[PDB]
Amino acid sequence: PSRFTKTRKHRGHVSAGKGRIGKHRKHPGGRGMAGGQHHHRINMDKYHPGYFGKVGMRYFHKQQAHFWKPVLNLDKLWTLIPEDKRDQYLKSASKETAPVIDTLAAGYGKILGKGRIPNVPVIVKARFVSKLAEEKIRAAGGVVELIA
Amino acid sequence: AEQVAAERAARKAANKEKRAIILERNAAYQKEYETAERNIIQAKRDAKAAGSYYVEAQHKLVFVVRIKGINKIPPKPRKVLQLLRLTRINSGTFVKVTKATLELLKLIEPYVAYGYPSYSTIRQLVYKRGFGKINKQRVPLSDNAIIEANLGKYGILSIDDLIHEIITVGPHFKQANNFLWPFKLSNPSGGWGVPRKFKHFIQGGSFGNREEFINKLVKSMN
Amino acid sequence: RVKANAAKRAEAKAQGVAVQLKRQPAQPRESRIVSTEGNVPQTLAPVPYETFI
Amino acid sequence: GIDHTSKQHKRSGHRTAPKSDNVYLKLLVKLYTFLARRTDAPFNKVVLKALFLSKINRPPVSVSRIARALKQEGAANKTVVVVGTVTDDARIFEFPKTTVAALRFTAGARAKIVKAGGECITLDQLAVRAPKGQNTLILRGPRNSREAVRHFGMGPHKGKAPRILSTGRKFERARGRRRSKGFKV
Amino acid sequence: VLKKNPLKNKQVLLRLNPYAKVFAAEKLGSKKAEKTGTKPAAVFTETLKHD
Amino acid sequence: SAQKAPKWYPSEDVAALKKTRKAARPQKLRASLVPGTVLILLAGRFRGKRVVYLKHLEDNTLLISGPFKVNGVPLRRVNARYVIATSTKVSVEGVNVEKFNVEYFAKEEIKAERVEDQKVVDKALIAEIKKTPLLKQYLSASFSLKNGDKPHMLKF
RNA sequence: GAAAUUGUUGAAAGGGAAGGGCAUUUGAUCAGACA
RNA sequence: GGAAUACUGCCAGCUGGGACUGAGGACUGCGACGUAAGUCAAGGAUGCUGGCAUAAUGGUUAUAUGCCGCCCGUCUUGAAACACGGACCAAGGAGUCUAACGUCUAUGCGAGUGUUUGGGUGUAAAACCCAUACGCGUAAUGAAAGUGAACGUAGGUUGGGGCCUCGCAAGAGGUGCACAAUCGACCGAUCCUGAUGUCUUCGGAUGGAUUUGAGUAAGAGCAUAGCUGUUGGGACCCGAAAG
RNA sequence: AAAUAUGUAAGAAGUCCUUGUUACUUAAUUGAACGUGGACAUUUGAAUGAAGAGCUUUUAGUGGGCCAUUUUUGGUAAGC
RNA sequence: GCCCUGAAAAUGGAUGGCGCUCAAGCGUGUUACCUAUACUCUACCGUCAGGGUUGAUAUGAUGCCCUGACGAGUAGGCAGG
Ligand SMILES: [Mg+2]
Ligand SMILES: [Mg+2]
Ligand SMILES: [Mg+2]
Ligand SMILES: [Mg+2]
Ligand SMILES: [Mg+2]
Ligand SMILES: [Mg+2]
Ligand SMILES: [Mg+2]
Ligand SMILES: [Mg+2]
Ligand SMILES: [Mg+2]
Ligand SMILES: [Mg+2]
Ligand SMILES: [Mg+2]
Ligand SMILES: [Mg+2]
Ligand SMILES: [Mg+2]
Ligand SMILES: [Mg+2]
Ligand SMILES: [Mg+2]
Ligand SMILES: [Mg+2]
Ligand SMILES: [Mg+2]
Ligand SMILES: [Mg+2]
Ligand SMILES: [Mg+2]
Ligand SMILES: [Mg+2]
Ligand SMILES: [Mg+2]
Ligand SMILES: [Mg+2]
Ligand SMILES: [Mg+2]
Ligand SMILES: [Mg+2]
Ligand SMILES: [Mg+2]
Ligand SMILES: [Mg+2]
Ligand SMILES: [Mg+2]
Ligand SMILES: [Mg+2]
Ligand SMILES: [Mg+2]
Ligand SMILES: [Mg+2]
Ligand SMILES: [Mg+2]
Ligand SMILES: [Mg+2]
Ligand SMILES: [Mg+2]
Ligand SMILES: [Mg+2]
Ligand SMILES: [Mg+2]
Ligand SMILES: [Mg+2]
Ligand SMILES: [Mg+2]
Ligand SMILES: [Mg+2]
Ligand SMILES: [Mg+2]
Ligand SMILES: [Mg+2]
Ligand SMILES: [Mg+2]
Ligand SMILES: [Mg+2]
Ligand SMILES: [Mg+2]
Ligand SMILES: [Mg+2]
Ligand SMILES: [Mg+2]
Ligand SMILES: [Mg+2]
Ligand SMILES: [Mg+2]
Ligand SMILES: [Mg+2]
Ligand SMILES: [Mg+2]
Ligand SMILES: [Mg+2]
Ligand SMILES: [Mg+2]
Ligand SMILES: [Mg+2]
Ligand SMILES: [Mg+2]
Ligand SMILES: [Mg+2]
Ligand SMILES: [Mg+2]
Ligand SMILES: [Mg+2]
Ligand SMILES: [Mg+2]
Ligand SMILES: [Mg+2]
Ligand SMILES: [Mg+2]
Ligand SMILES: [Mg+2]
Ligand SMILES: [Mg+2]
Ligand SMILES: [Mg+2]
Ligand SMILES: [Mg+2]
Ligand SMILES: [Mg+2]
Ligand SMILES: [Mg+2]
Ligand SMILES: [Mg+2]
Ligand SMILES: [Mg+2]
Ligand SMILES: [Mg+2]
Ligand SMILES: [Mg+2]
Ligand SMILES: [Mg+2]
Ligand SMILES: [Mg+2]
Repeated sequence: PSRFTKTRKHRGHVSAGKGRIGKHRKHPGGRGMAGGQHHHRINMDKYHPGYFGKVGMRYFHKQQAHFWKPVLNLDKLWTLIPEDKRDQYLKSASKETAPVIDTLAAGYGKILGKGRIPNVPVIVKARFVSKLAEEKIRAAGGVVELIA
Repeated sequence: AEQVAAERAARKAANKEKRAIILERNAAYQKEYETAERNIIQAKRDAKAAGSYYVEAQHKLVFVVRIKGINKIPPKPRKVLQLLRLTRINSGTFVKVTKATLELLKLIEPYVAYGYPSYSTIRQLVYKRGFGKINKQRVPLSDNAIIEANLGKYGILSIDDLIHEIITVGPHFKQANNFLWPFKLSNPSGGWGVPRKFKHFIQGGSFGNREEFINKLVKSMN
Repeated sequence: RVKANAAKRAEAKAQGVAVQLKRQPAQPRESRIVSTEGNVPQTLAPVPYETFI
Repeated sequence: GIDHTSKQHKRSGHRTAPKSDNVYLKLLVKLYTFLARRTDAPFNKVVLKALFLSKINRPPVSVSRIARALKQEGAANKTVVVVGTVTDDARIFEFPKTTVAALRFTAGARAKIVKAGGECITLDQLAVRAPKGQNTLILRGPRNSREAVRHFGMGPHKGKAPRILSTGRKFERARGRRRSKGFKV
Repeated sequence: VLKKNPLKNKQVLLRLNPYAKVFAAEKLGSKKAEKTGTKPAAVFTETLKHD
Repeated sequence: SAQKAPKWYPSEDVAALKKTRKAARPQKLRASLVPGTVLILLAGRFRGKRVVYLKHLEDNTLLISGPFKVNGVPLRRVNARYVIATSTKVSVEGVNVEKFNVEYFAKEEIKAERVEDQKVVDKALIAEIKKTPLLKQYLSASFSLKNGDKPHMLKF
């Protein structure tokens, strides 16, 4: 609010904190992103390398959705089972009856391997896996089942 | 609860015990000092008798008074004045003379007055304007327990012990001397004795080594 | 100085200490008695102005 | 005059209270400055200051960072103390017993700790059980994990991440970022 | 609350330094030094009055 | 309310004084003030009057008298710092004086005893004054600074 | 029913401006505190 | 030959005149003097006496007198300037709001977070309640197709508050979060290597490299709010010649 | 070949003994680099000083300057 | 060495003025004396720092209490009002 504001505090001084010499004027270095390759270049390189020019291929009419594919790491993975049920599967880790986790149903497109699941067997249903995710999942006695 | 007198017993007897130690220590020093002077006197007299010249040891202690104000002072001497703790006009400190402080003294000759202080004026400096540095906080000397609490570790458990460490430039002159806040002196009472302060003592000015003539100045200032 | 400092430290300890091995600045001079024998003082005075040229 | 050797009237730089207005915070502080003035235990002095800290200088400690610390040699029965909030972590499956004293426990954190038959204690309860912080392990969280510090020290060859809104090819990835386009950083 | 100069103020003079009492008792500040009469070698005098 | 209300008031309890260390010791007078000595009064009702000094009262004042029959001044208190002590003395060795103290002048016209005391003290003084010619006349004439007189030079 | 600005009345100062600072004399005026 | 004196210096030698101050408010300290009882000038003034009790002292004011004092505001290296504005007075009169932001801070919740497009409900623009989505965050790296984070107690080394053990203590050892420095490992890109195999050209295991990334390495974010700062806007207020 | 000015050093991140690691390097277990284990504490390695030291973020104004001693260029000179 | 000549400009006029001649001038020496917002001691304000103090049954814990040092300021920053 205005009450807490330096302009209340500048009342009575001449230059409003803007200086007597340099003044406060309209648009000294130009407006907006003006000057980029000229009098504002030092700031642009440093702070914004990369800014001018092009890289890579244009893609006309790109539809994000095409590329929708959220990742989940083994890291979690057991999170996709509600906890009441989790402990029941954690202990009695087995074939014959291992949990089915539908990672697409949870809204994930790829399973990745960040790290360490307990030795319990999981049946993991997913669209994609990372070679490691599968290796690890298997060393616990589970499988990946590829869905769509 | 006893303590009433019961621990006022320890205290008073122990305090009594200390003044005893201080009493005999100050007797010692006074013998030490007066045979020290007498020896040098008979030195000179014996040397003349033999057809020779007794040349005294060079002074080991000087006493420096900043005689110059705080403006327009070149960097190099400015730093030295800081390190000697002379950061305002008329304040002074003691300095142990070695090659490595001579050269300090040299760099500041135009801003200071210094010389060889006598027992009398080290004594009256400390009795009157002597202040310890204690968790900073500049604290007046006024009671011997103040001294023993901060310099006891070095022997030195009284005000005349302190003086004794100073004048004889003892093994603990650094701790002892640093303990003393720089002395804040007044302007000389009967004045400077000269029309212009800022030339050397030798040219009818006030700055530089005036050797034993420092005692007259500092007394007039103290 | 190190290699030496180790030595006089051994030479002390082994003996029964009292070392002192920090360097120290030039100290002022001690007293001394200069004799006159063979060496009475020569008196000099300042010398007059002269030109050579 | 004095040829001053250092700035005059300089404030120490350190908080002295917290900036917070929370009564209960101020009460804990009432407690701990007492403890700090009268116990000569160093634990209390450290805790006093941490109570003053702003939210950034007290990152959350996760319950898994707690489990690690209890794995130190001779540390398992220590009561871990956190002057801040304690957060949950599904990445650890097996979480030990212990006693954690902290300012805040998230719902899932006290659950995990309590499900293992451990205990959540507030700082004043800690004070009473351990007036000198006996048998205590203080944990702090990662301060320089914050997104803000990514961008500190931006400049050529420093490798520090643009302040940028959109990202993608075609945002700040051409002249100055690759050898073939002017130069590289 | 008030610095008292010893130097003037016998009370604290004696509180600091207890030797002050015997120092003044035995005068000591006016000690008579032993009269000795050693005489300087001619050499010393000769070169004193030399031109 | 008109004004709010402080959240802290001063206590109205008054402290005791600290235990001060200030012995009253006797005022020793300057050597020139010896009973029998003639004083010049410098101020007061009797300013300029030359007068005989009798006793040092317990309140530091000086008991003097004219004598009354010479110059009109009675047994009376005078302050030692408003007085010039001359060098002329009458012996005061037959003048009683024991009676006279601070209470004798407790303020509380002239009581018959004062009238009477005055005469007993003055007849002795007059006896002594007669021994030195012109002293009475001296005692009955006022002192004044004359043109050219320099007190810092004059002997009194 | 403000101010600038004006009339009258009363008081004061004024040898080429006036106004201001520190200090006191003199005049006018007034609070407090005593019990 | 024997003294004196001057000069310089010393005394915790004695002593006179004058000026300014009297902060503090029970006691508590360090002492001094006494055979003692006690006393004191020893951690900041008390004792005694008088005058007035009021315009006396004091405040305010006008004037006089001593000394001193150039018009402010502005731009400027430099203004009292022979630089500009301002005869006088009232009243108006200039850093704002908004979109999106950086840092810092407070608060809620936390691997999440955000009820307010909307629905429900109402004492009706409020307050109260809520389903599905969505947004930011929880993954990175490539121009891309694409691939995608543990050799190891999630590593070694050095410093490291705190805690733990021994010790009366000083110290010694144990553990060491944050943070810092340094050497490695992990993921992507680049380059190299090219196993078992094959719809004989697909496949790309494995081990590597002064290369390279805004990465991993027991998460820190999301939201609301504030000061300051950023860009667009009439953009602190007033001002062109023009189009 | 000065004077003034100027780089580095004055220890625990040190010094010594023992002998592990490698694909580097040597004729060579030779060296080199990093280590394990062991020995010596504050006169532990000059002076003086230190209202402590280190570190992080963010942002204002500024980006006409002028003067004096000394050194000093152009100019006859200059309040250049 | 001092003094003198050499030595010419514009309104009347400046060792600051008056005036000063064994100086109140020039060179040098010796004392004393005058006086800055500086130095010394003290009170009071504020700023920074270091201590002490939750024990109720009375009133400010951002409080109270002790102690030390410090204070110029345009542009500008922040703070308490
Ligand atoms: Mg705003
Ligand atoms: Mg407001
Ligand atoms: Mg305001
Ligand atoms: Mg301001
Ligand atoms: Mg201001
Ligand atoms: Mg203002
Ligand atoms: Mg300003
Ligand atoms: Mg500004
Ligand atoms: Mg302006
Ligand atoms: Mg572009
Ligand atoms: Mg993850
Ligand atoms: Mg000069
Ligand atoms: Mg020194
Ligand atoms: Mg004198
Ligand atoms: Mg004198
Ligand atoms: Mg004088
Ligand atoms: Mg002169
Ligand atoms: Mg003096
Ligand atoms: Mg991250
Ligand atoms: Mg001769
Ligand atoms: Mg008493
Ligand atoms: Mg007396
Ligand atoms: Mg008559
Ligand atoms: Mg009307
Ligand atoms: Mg006026
Ligand atoms: Mg006035
Ligand atoms: Mg008082
Ligand atoms: Mg008082
Ligand atoms: Mg009245
Ligand atoms: Mg009256
Ligand atoms: Mg009037
Ligand atoms: Mg004037
Ligand atoms: Mg202007
Ligand atoms: Mg100009
Ligand atoms: Mg101006
Ligand atoms: Mg002009
Ligand atoms: Mg203009
Ligand atoms: Mg005009
Ligand atoms: Mg207005
Ligand atoms: Mg309702
Ligand atoms: Mg409605
Ligand atoms: Mg729906
Ligand atoms: Mg991608
Ligand atoms: Mg491929
Ligand atoms: Mg290593
Ligand atoms: Mg250790
Ligand atoms: Mg270790
Ligand atoms: Mg890689
Ligand atoms: Mg690349
Ligand atoms: Mg990124
Ligand atoms: Mg990102
Ligand atoms: Mg703008
Ligand atoms: Mg137009
Ligand atoms: Mg137009
Ligand atoms: Mg056009
Ligand atoms: Mg150097
Ligand atoms: Mg250097
Ligand atoms: Mg030091
Ligand atoms: Mg310090
Ligand atoms: Mg800046
Ligand atoms: Mg800048
Ligand atoms: Mg700039
Ligand atoms: Mg400019
Ligand atoms: Mg200059
Ligand atoms: Mg002339
Ligand atoms: Mg003159
Ligand atoms: Mg002369
Ligand atoms: Mg004279
Ligand atoms: Mg003053
Ligand atoms: Mg002062
Ligand atoms: Mg200021």
